[PDB]
Amino acid sequence: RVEKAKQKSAQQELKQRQRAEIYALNRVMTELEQQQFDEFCKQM
Amino acid sequence: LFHVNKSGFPIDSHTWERMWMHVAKVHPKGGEMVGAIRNAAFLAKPSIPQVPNYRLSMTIPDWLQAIQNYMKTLQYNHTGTQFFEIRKMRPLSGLMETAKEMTRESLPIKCLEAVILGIYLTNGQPSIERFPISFKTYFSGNYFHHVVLGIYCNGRYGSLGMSRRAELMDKPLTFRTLSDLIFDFEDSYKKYLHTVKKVKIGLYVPHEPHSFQPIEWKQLVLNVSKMLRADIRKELEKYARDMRMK
Ligand SMILES: *[C@@H](C(=O)N[C@@H](Cc1ccc(O)cc1)C(=O)O)[C@@H](O)C(=O)OCC
Repeated sequence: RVEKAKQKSAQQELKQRQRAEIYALNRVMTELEQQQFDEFCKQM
Repeated sequence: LFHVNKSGFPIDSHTWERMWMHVAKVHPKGGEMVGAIRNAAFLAKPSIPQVPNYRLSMTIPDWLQAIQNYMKTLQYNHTGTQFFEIRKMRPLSGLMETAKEMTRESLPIKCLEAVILGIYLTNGQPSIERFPISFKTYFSGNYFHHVVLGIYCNGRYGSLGMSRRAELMDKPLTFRTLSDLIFDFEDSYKKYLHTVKKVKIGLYVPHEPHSFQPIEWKQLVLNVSKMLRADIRKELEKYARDMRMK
């Protein structure tokens, strides 16, 4: 109903927070791999 | 090396803590990078991509593009922890349950996960034939294994997949022969300064919902280090002809 949509469960909130952390981490690790790739392309 | 989540979901504490311990080592900024994420008061919630749904106004190439776009939006997984365990000799029906879990969790994936997800999302179109294509390559002192999902339909070859490199995954359904597809991958690898060591072609993957046979990954294996391109072509074309005769 109205009330249930206002506030997710602790479990739902944790799952969403972990997914946000996974994507924040994937962004920085993708950038790091892209930098190392970009660097190597110029060093050849 | 990379870790695999062998705890399923919810991810257990050991697997979660190990994920962060690993990236603190790999990333130059170490614990500073990790703390900036783990201790953030607020993190942006990534949009959840909709699972592709076929519509009558799609051609087969359109549908393959929708599927590939979904996998691209999940993103290639550079976290160092593969989130979905794929035992590639498991019965297909069990791998399809894992593909369903990928669509529910909506997390980054790597190449093998993308093959399984690509099978799942094309099971509803029996005119699309799917078969794994594997490469062992050498780059900068180390060896790398990679798999993509080969596609055959109406006299053309293409592929679906995921890779950290843009040219090692999806290929349009415009290759007139299997060899032309394989050599496009080889030329892509060579532009990335990889050397191809082995090519493996699997069997067509059944579409039926509860198939209990494993995927066959290496019906044809080519060790290409001392093979001429003309001889690689002859073997691939003989094998492709056998695929199409059933
Ligand atoms: C298979 C996979 O993701 N393969 C990698 C292969 C690769 C390509 C290019 C470079 O430079 C390095 C490695 C990919 O396509 O990104 C996947 O399931 C896996 O985990 O393999 C580990 C290499």
